[PDB]
Formats: sequence, structure tokens, C-alpha cells
Amino acid sequence: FQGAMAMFWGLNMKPERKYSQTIIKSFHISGVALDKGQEAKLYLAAEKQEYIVATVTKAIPQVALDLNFSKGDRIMFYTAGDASVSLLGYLHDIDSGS
Amino acid sequence: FQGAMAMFWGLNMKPERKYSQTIIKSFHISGVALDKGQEAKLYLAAEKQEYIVATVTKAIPQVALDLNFSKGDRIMFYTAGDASVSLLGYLHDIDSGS
Amino acid sequence: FQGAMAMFWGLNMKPERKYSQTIIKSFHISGVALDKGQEAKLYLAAEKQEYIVATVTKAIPQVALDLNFSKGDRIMFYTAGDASVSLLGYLHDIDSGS
Amino acid sequence: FQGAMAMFWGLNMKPERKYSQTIIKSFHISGVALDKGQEAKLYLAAEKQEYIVATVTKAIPQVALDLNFSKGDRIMFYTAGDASVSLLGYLHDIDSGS
Amino acid sequence: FQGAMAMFWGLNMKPERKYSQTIIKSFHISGVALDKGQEAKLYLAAEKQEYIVATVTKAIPQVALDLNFSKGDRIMFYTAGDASVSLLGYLHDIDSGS
Repeated sequence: FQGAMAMFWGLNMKPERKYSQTIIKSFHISGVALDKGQEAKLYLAAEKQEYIVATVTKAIPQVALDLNFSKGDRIMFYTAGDASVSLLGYLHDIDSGS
Repeated sequence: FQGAMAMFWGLNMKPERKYSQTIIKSFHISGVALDKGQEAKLYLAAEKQEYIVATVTKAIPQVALDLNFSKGDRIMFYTAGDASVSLLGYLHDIDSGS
Repeated sequence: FQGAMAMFWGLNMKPERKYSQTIIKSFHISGVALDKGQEAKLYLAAEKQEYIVATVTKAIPQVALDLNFSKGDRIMFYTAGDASVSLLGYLHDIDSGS
Repeated sequence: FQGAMAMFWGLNMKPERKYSQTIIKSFHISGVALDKGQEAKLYLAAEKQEYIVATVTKAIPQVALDLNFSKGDRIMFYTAGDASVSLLGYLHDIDSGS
Repeated sequence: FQGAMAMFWGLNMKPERKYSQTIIKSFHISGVALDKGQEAKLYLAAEKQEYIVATVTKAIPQVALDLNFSKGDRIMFYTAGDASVSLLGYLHDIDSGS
């Protein structure tokens, strides 16, 4: 099937949602942006630490950011404020045989 | 022929066009920008989910974004508002033999 | 000689120049910026399609963009407006033997 | 376990903290941003040289930057001003057997 | 020692300095930013051509840019104006045996 490696990923956030989600496939998030919304602060709690990964508002309607996770950790993605943001990314499954 | 891997890709959007297109070659989109136009909201419906990937306007005449798709999914690219945007990217066909 | 893979590339554009150039070495353009100039719209005609890859002006004196081409296509790079822009990039010659 | 290669990394800075830390795992920092804070200047002293890697303020509430370190050097990360910034990155452990 | 590949690199520029330097190790520059300074125009003369790679000022206190050089060329890095800028990057020594 040749090397695809990176397959499309997406995450639609609703105003003040918190998704504590485990990772079965390592992936990279590449952007978070709002179409409908006033303010969305994109927080990530991983390693039991609250990381502020992006602040995407009407003023900054799109935060293109380099995010990457591995299937070893269990992270929580949550947005504060009132806005609905769509994240985009790609699952990275790099294979080189053995 | 050596490793090219990433070959050039481009997509010219017209004001309020919706292209529901299948993927036979995995590719990365790297930028969406408008030359002629007032506003273009670049939406992507993949996995049956409306993702707002970029908002490119006269105010933000160019959104350089990290987009990547695989030949497994069937996505729809569509712009809202009135503007004509040109996306640019590269088809990633990484080969490492077997 | 070890793996260099990506070797330096550069392109100095003069106000309203059009270079229809073939590709013998696949390369990535990573930025277009103006030092002297008022406005430069960086267009790329490839696949016989006019792509607006960047709009770099005095207001936006530098457009860092992810561009990539392969030695299979023959593209034309041309800037509109009055400004002299310097593009920067790197030829990607990835080798992995056979 | 397949190729994960890049595993998630994060760094929460407090206003005017200096962490002189050794590297046992090579990693890339991809963003530094403030949620709470007025100003944070992100300095890095490596090779016994003070590098100003990013200036992230209330005005620029998020600096997405391409940082990369190797397990050979011993660096110091320190922020000046009053703000608490969260850095995000990923440890790059690329393996290709032998 | 596993694959480090990319090792940390940095370059502190003083107001109006010109470093004509040869490359013994291929590297990528990822950002140029000023902490102390009014204006720094980051020029690169390579292939005997003056490239304006970034314009980093008090207004634009940090230019995150994708720069890459190979150990084959001999380049000159020089900043104009009055400001002291710190560049950051990583030497890319990709090895895959033979």
C-alpha cells in the first residue's frame, strides 16, 4: 500500500469542552481555528500538567501550531471561553519494517 | 529516478466552491491564499465532520497551514464567502522498498 | 559524504519578473521576502495553473511559506507589483540506496 | 511497538525561572505561550551563549517556534519578565536499527 | 548512541556584523530574534548572491524562518541596522549507514 505514514486527523471542540482521551495512535496536531465563537483557549493536560497550547480568539481566528503526541501518554484536550474550534492534524505511523 | 517523494500540488478555489474529492495520492497542503477576493473560509469535511482549516481574507490574504491527507479517506474542500484562493501543497509518496 | 539531502537554494526576484523554469533538482522554497520594494505578489504557474503562493509587501515584508517542487514538472515563478524579493529554499535529494 | 519516534514533551515556566537542565533525550520544542502573565522573554543559554529564542507577551500571547536539542549539550531555559509560559514539544528518538 | 541527527545550533549577531563562514556541518536555522536592538535585517550572501532572509525589528521582534544549508557552500551571514539578534537552529547530520 506504499508509505502513507501520516493519515488525516481532526478535532471539533465545542465551547468549554474537556476531552480526557487516551492515545492508541501517535499523531500530530497542526492547527486549531475557530469559525463560530468568541474565544477559545486550547489547553492540554498531559503528564498531569496543564499546558496552554494555543489561544485562538476572534482576534486570532486560527492558531497553526506544531503539536505531537505518542500512544504512550494519556492527554486531556480542553478549551476555555466561548468558541467552537476545529483542530486539524495527522496520525503519524512511521514504519520501516525491521 | 532517486527519491522525489513529495511532488507539487495546487488547488485554485473559486468563491463558494465545494469539491468533494477522493484521494488516490496522499498529499500535504501547505498554504491557502487569495489574490482576487474579499473573504474565503476554507472548510474541509472529512470523516463526515466539517473542519474549519483556515480563514483567509483580505485582512489575512494568505494562510500558510500544515494540512495532510491520506489516500484512505474521501474529503470535501469548500470555501465560503466571496474570494478566489489558491492552495499549494505536495503529494507525499514516501517509498523505502520492502 | 554522509547525508546532506537538502542543499541551499535561493531566488532573487526583480519587480515584475517571470521565470519559466524547468526543474532538474527537486526543491523546497521556505521563504519569500522583500528588502527593497513596495509590493510583490509571488505567483507560480505550474500544471498550467496560476497559483498565488504569497503576497509579500512593505506591510508584510516577509512571507515564510512551505513550497515544494519535483523535477517532473516545469513551473513559472513570477512576481507582480514593484518590489524585489529574495526567496530561500533547499534542494531535497533524499537518497536511501536501493 | 512500531515507530513512535517523537514523544510528547512540555515545559511550564513560572515568571522569571531559570532551569539549567541536562539532556538525556533529544527533543524539539515547538511552541511557547502564556495564559497567565504580562511578559515572558524565553532565553536559552546553551554552548555558554545566551540565546533569545522567543519573546512571548500579552501582545504576542503565543510564540510557535522550531527548537531542537540533542542529548549531547546541557542547556539552560529561563524566562524574564512576569508571565507563566507553557512550552510544548516532542522528544525525537529516531531509530533505524543498525 | 542512537539517532540524534539534529544537534543544537545558535548564532548571536551584533549590530551590523558580517560573518563570511564556511560550512563543515550542514544545518538548519529556524529562527532569528532580537532582544536588544532597534532593527536587524538578516542577509545571507550565498552562491555569491545577497539574499534577504529575514527582517527582524522591534516591530517584528522575532522571525521564525526555515533556513537550511549544506557543507558544500560557503555563505556569509550579516545583519544591517542596529540590533543584536540571536539565531537558533540545528545541525542536520542524517546517517543511514550504507
